[PDB]
Amino acid sequence: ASAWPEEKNYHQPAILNSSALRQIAEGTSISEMWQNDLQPLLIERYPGSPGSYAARQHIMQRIQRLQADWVLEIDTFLSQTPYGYRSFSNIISTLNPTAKRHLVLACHYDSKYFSHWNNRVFVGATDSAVPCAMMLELARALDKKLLSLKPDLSLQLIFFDGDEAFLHWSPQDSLYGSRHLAAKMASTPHPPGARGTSQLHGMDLLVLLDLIGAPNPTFPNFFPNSARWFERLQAIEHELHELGLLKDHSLEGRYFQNYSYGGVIQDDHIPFLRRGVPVLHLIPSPFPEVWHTMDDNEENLDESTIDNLNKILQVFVLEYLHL
Ligand SMILES: [Zn+2]
Repeated sequence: ASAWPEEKNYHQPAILNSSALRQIAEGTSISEMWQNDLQPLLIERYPGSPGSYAARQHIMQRIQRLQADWVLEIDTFLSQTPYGYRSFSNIISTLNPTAKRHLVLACHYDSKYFSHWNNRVFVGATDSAVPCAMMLELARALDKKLLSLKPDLSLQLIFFDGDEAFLHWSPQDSLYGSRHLAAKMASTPHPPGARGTSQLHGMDLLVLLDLIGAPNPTFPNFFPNSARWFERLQAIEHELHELGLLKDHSLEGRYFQNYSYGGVIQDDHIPFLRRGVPVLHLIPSPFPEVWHTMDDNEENLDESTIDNLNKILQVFVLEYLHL
């Protein structure tokens, strides 16, 4: 009986030196992400809407154009909702599908439903169009390094549909795509042919990005079983800062601070966390001031903060994958 699902407990990063850090800082482009990955998503995209379809095609197209060997799957299913039965479609993009272990980055691509109000439309810029765009920019910026994966460990991206409640949050009206996918992964043997291990056992760590893009975010260290990875984000932020590789950034105003949070924040990691998957929850506390208002738009995003977080996340991912 293999102990491979315990490998994630001892897994250590291969830390980048200064020269490599400067290279990663220079290899991501916030303006290219803005134009090519983010703006096409700043549209109404609640589940089942025309915008949902457009957002899903955009995400698939941007991944498909890359050199790395991404395998795209659309996980479509039905769920009861306050409005009756509806269909939802999660997007999963995976490098090395048969690799036993994957580091998983995720966010939700649906936007919360709101009837148009005084001609304004909710596009959920921080929630979570930016997180989607950060994942797409990370795939683009690290494409040459990721192509080399073509340590039985690789990378997977998940874009959840139906994170938002159709009304106000309730246990049955929220997290449609993640409750469905977590259950599906928990009941799918992995690697193919396995007798007793599932796709969830293969999830080394679920890094969930949510509500990112406002000024001065502070991310709490939520869980003890991922605290050492939260510490790595702190260290990466500190070193990128010291090397002069971040913009409009100070250590007093750092994003990863030393502080936990006792409470529970309901989000797409919950169905995974309750089935034993380690989670690194990159959601700020407090939430952006524009949360769930028509002001959660492009004008209120903080460009340099998103750029700095792209650098930090890309270094974290390369160090985890030893690339
Ligand atoms: Zn929301």
